[PDB]
Amino acid sequence: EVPPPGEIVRPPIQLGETYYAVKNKAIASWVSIKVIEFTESTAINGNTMKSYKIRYLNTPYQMIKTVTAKHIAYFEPPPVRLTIGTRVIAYFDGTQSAFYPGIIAEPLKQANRYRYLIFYDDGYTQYVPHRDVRLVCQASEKVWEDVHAASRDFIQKYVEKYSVDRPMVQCTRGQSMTTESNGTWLYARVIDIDCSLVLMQFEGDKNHTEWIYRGSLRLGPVFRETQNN
Amino acid sequence: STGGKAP
Repeated sequence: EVPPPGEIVRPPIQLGETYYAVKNKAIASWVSIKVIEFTESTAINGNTMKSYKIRYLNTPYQMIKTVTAKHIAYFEPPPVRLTIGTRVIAYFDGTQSAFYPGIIAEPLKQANRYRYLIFYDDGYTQYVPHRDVRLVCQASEKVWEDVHAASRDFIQKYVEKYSVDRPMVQCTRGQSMTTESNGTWLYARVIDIDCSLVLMQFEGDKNHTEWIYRGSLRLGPVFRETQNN
Repeated sequence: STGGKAP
């Protein structure tokens, strides 16, 4: 169902328990692990810095790594609904299917059919149900500081300078807009709409379609509306 | 594949 609001708790990581953690690259897939060793280091100043030795589960041979709590996520979905700015891993299926890091961009609500809007670290965006998210075991007070350097500045403006009155493009299927794709500003047509997302098809290829955030500066009209202030 | 969230 829709979990109720409440306290978003981060219990301490336990020895022998199952979690998710960064497989290799931090912005890539997070997979099943067992916490096999706990490391704690304390300096003359006071800061007690925690580390965790993890064993990757379901592997061809023993694979061990040392990571921080910022690179580990709980195995079960939270018992409460999550809010904007919450650091998560969200399950991407894509019609490779796996857990990738992101930020809750929208909470669960009627207006979005009780789905979280995810802004993945790699720049991808999708609507995911509550059951497909896991809370990251630790986060910075400034959550964009935990986000891959690629989407960092976008997350910072979105979260830190958050406004419900931010420019959002109003569109209908069949309209065309100038749309940015990997450095190039191309011609794109609205194919589908899903609440805060718009499905754009770039003029070059009909198989080149992408779900874009309607408030993204990758859409020319949004960029135009933002320049005029 | 993704073009990001910003230009």
